[PDB]
Amino acid sequence: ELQKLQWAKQTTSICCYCAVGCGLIVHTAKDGQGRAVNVEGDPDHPINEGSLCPKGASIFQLGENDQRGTQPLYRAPFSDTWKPVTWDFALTEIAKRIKKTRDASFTEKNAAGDLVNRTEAIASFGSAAMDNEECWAYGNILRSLGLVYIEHQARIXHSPTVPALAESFGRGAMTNHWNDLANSDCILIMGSNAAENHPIAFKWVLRAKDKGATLIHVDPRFTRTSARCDVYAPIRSGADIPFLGGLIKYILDNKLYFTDYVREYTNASLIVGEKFSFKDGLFSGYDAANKKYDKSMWAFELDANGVPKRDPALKHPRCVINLLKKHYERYNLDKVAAITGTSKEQLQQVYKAYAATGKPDKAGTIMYAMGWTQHSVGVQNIRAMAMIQLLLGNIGVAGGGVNALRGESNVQGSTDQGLLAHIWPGYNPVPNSKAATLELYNAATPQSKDPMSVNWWQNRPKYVASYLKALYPDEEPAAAYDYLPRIDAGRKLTDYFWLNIFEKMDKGEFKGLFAWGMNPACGGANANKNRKAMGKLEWLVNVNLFENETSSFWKGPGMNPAEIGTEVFFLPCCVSIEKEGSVANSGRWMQWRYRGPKPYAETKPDGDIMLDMFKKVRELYAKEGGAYPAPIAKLNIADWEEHNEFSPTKVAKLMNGYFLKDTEVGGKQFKKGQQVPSFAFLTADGSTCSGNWLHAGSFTDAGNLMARRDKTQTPEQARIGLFPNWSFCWPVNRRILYNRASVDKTGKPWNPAKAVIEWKDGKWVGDVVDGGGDPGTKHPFIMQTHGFGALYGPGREEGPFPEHYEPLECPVSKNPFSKQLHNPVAKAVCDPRYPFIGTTYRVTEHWQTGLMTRRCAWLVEAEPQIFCEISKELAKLRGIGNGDTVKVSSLRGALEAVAIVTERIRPFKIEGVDVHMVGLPWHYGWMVPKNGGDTANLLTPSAGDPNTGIPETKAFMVDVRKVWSHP
Amino acid sequence: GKMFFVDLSRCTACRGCQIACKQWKNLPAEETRNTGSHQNPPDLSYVTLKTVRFTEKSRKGPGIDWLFFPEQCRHCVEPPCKGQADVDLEGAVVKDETTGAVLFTELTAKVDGESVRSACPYDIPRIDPVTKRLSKCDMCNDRVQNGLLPACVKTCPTGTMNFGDEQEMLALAEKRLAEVKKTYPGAVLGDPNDVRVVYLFTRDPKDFYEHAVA
Ligand SMILES: Nc1nc2c(c(=O)[nH]1)N[C@H]1C(S)=C(S)[C@@H](COP(=O)(O)OP(=O)(O)OC[C@H]3O[C@@H](n4cnc5c(=O)[nH]c(N)nc54)[C@H](O)[C@@H]3O)O[C@H]1N2
Ligand SMILES: Nc1nc2c(c(=O)[nH]1)N[C@H]1C(S)=C(S)[C@@H](COP(=O)(O)OP(=O)(O)OC[C@H]3O[C@@H](n4cnc5c(=O)[nH]c(N)nc54)[C@H](O)[C@@H]3O)O[C@H]1N2
Ligand code: SF4
Ligand code: SF4
Ligand code: SF4
Ligand code: SF4
Ligand SMILES: [S]
Ligand SMILES: [W+6]
Repeated sequence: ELQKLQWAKQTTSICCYCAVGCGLIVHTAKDGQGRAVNVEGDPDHPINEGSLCPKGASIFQLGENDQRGTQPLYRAPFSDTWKPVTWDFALTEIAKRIKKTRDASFTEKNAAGDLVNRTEAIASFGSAAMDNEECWAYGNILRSLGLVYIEHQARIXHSPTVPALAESFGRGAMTNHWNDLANSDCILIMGSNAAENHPIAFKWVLRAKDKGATLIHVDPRFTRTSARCDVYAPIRSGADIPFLGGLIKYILDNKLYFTDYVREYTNASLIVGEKFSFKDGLFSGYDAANKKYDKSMWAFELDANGVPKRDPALKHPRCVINLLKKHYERYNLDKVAAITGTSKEQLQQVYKAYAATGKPDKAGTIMYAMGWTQHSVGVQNIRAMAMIQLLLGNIGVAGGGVNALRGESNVQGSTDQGLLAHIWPGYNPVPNSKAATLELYNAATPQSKDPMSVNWWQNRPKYVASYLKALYPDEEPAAAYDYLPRIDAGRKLTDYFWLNIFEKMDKGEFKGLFAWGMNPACGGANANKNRKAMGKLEWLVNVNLFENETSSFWKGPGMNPAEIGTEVFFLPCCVSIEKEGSVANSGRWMQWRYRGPKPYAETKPDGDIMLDMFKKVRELYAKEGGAYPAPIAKLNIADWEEHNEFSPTKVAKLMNGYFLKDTEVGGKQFKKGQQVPSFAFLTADGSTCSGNWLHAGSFTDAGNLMARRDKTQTPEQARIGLFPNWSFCWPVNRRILYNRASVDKTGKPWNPAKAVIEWKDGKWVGDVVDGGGDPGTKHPFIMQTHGFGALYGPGREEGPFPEHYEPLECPVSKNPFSKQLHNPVAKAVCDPRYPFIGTTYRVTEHWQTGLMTRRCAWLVEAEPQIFCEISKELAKLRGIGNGDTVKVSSLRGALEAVAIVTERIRPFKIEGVDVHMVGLPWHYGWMVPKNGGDTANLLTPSAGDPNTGIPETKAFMVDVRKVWSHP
Repeated sequence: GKMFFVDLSRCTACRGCQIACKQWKNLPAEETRNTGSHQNPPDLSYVTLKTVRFTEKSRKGPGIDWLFFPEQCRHCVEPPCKGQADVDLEGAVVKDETTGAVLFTELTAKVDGESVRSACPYDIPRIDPVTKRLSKCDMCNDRVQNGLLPACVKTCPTGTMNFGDEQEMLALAEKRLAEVKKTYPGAVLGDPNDVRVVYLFTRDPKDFYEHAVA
């Protein structure tokens, strides 16, 4: 017997850090009644098989940590000290702050006199770190309170590129999953440092290489990933579109595209209208005065039924694929090599290796995470990857996909639950002012006349109805619809997002901010400006594990508590291993985890905090009345609780959904109270509730499918690692999205050795088929209006084909592909005192702003201080030695760091000038540890991308100078 | 006996192994500074039995040869640390005859610590200044005898860390050396007949660390 574990209860959990979703085993003393005594990997988990990176591996030290919050703290206006206070006080005083601000700022109708039923004087940030049930509850609390300014993590790294995947494939999600990487024949890692940022991914990447795969890293820097790839190709910052356009030209010129796949399953055959043209860097329909396109100029030619016309022969000159060939002929190897700084020889090596996966018996995957995609053409960068994958037949297949790697453990879930301004849960849009009835709301959903187009979003009215019946089960949906707030139809959508929230705060336009599981004082670009702006709040509720740069901005560097009127409530929540719930990983695996030890001290699960905070607002409205009470008073919170506590199990069953009465649906009888077995059996007429249509199937009458720990696989499942009985993935346990594209029109796999699905004996065998229907009777992209993988994507603001427009403003003057230098539908100062391209990135050992990992002594041990990575060339130029202290400055601020001089950074050759990149981690903050240094976001601009509404954290101009020592 | 096969051609320097060793033994963190390197702690100590060493070598063409060395006691088949300590006191250094683990006891406080380190061809032994006890990797011998992999082996995502019976692990090391030489022609095993921690180096072991091999 091991003494350490002898009398400890073993429970399972899921890592609280990155979206790999590694399994943990937790040992809790006194058979569960004590503290954690051990946390390590779960040997039985199919993704990590017991392995953990230093973050997962140090969760014992995060949990059992004497620096954690113990109870609510209170900071009174102008006060220079915290005041320890009760939960009853804190949640009573906050309930009063909410109601006061709401009553004082509720608008029942906008200037145009349209029903909006909203507050604009409260914002909320967070959080991808919360459980799926807590995310869903939290959003519904904020909306019942009438908030519209509801944002989180996803906006920063994911929202800028998600449209690329929705336009191309019909969904925004990672197409495949982590185990599936082992089936790839060629892995292109581009805008990802996965060995550092998704480390257990490399179990599966290196297993692909074991079976013959070529691993390719395309990155401005040589990283821990690069060290373990066959091919490291340097690219200068922002040259990705040229790189990918060259590969498109290469695939097309050499006929390396998979014709039968392209002809049947992409929109290659669709006839684009005569009004479509491209000249001089501009598509047709350009309004030069307003810098925006009339996208109707890009419309397909339609047949008598309104269905886009097709030439299956692919000969018609206005076939998408012939227009694609014409568009990419400019992207020759010499121009691409010159602008990327990649050698022509290395371009041909990579192009040849990757385009070889066009053959049906080979699969290629692209892995990207954030990289540099936050800028206005990031979405076109990902569009190009999606197009390359559709040409090579790599969508829907094992070892294929666009593996858009999620960041936070539950950023997939937190997006799924609608913690962004523009979406309800299930990706049903937040209504605008003109959507004055539920009928009008539902009319906006596009229809198809093509009988082979599943066009599944036509089912939306069932999901909206069932979601209203989950919040308000005694109300008719049409009445419930009026309870939820609306954004102004007239207003630019990005006015409701992350960056405008900061801009408004700094104009004094918010009374209240929830900083719920986020560290905006460190995570937001231009920290000096945001730390000042937080002063202009009246009150701030910060819910986190530790005291931090956000909770305590008022006593941060250069601050004077006396002068700062913001009332701060710090509410300590419990770590992942101290609560029950689910997190949805990057592959959409919704994974149930259990409490090990009880919450530390008086800490609480987010669920209890938010439910108690709301219950107090409710009763405080029931006894004083005030602005529009109906939403608050009628919100169904009964279903969220058991034993006077937030119930993960009951919230998860509501999110799945149940029959509110006896219903016949899809030719089947269902009894009242029964769980909805699948979104296929939801109704629009009030027979069903469901908090989230994507969750219908996750928690059935068979039980909690998220909680399944079953490694049972058929030979064909096991061959590609589907693990269909291990937890559950939306939608309805389809592990590989778009898998109908993996078979021919008879239902036979293109690649039998790596079959995903196969038509045997009148059924689909393997994965769950992504769309019902006999072989050859449906288009394979069932969430697309038209049903095809879009090579030509006319919904995109910048055009239907990716085109190089220079993201790097300051050092670049020439676009070799057109006369259009910058994005024509999107001003940096480029002050010559700041000649260097600053960038920020992660290291394996730290998490996000470091709020969590700067409290972990083993992670501080490995990576104790902010550093500055620079080339030997920039070192030599600035007289900087390895280990020297340096000052990094921008127009926005300045900080000190330890110089790391390394050949892992080389100069970029731009128009015959060496341009120098400077690298910093954004993991450091003034609060901890001693001598750790401060946020790299002191240096970054807020300015923000006109399109994505996200500032620049990957290419911002700095200077670096040696800070002098005593001789 | 038991044996580690450590395939350094698979190592992503994630340092899961370095954290996992401290978590299992509840070892304290050192006070560390950044002095121009990701490496930290910079060395083995009484409270650090494993640290991942980082070395950068130039190569022609883009990138570098980045060399990662997760350093630990080699659990020598004929350990000289024992021979030296046995001069001053038997039972200070012992050998588990089941696993082959070389184990320091509390009686290391009663022998000449500096001599025991000097006798280590790999320069592994470390001395507590207060107690004068010696510490090092102990093979997680308690875990091993209770069916579990050592902490650093279980935690390792890449397949760098491998552990089992010496015959299986030597056969694995030989088979893997043949495959790894295809992409890394200078690949060698470290002292494979003398030690229970058998590293596969992608080039000259000394490039990884001065004491990589005896
Ligand atoms: N260890 C660890 N892992 C994490 C996190 C963490 O803090 N620490 N955070 C998580 C979160 S929330 C997210 S969203 C993800 C982000 O994951 P990643 O996107 O992998 O994160 P970064 O290291 O910021 O950037 C990835 C790489 O992009 C490269 N890059 C920079 N500019 C360009 C460019 O123009 N082109 C190309 N092709 N590459 C470029 C950088 O050199 C870097 O190596 O990581 C997640 N995982
Ligand atoms: N310069 C620069 N800035 C960046 C980035 C970059 O690459 N460079 N990355 C951007 C990206 S991709 C992202 S996602 C953001 C992240 O920015 P933030 O979300 O502000 O980062 P953190 O707060 O450090 O990490 C998430 C938080 O979750 C908290 N948490 C953990 N468990 C729980 C729990 O159970 N409940 C609650 N309520 N909280 C919990 C942690 O303590 C931590 O504070 O930063 C962005 N900012
Ligand atoms: S941080 Fe990511 S890779 Fe590391 S243990 Fe956690 S989930 Fe796994
Ligand atoms: S855990 Fe494995 S991959 Fe990570 S540093 Fe240690 S040996 Fe290398
Ligand atoms: S075998 Fe055990 S004691 Fe030795 S380095 Fe690994 S974790 Fe540490
Ligand atoms: S490596 Fe050194 S300390 Fe470890 S057994 Fe060999 S001689 Fe003893
Ligand atoms: S994220
Ligand atoms: W992120």
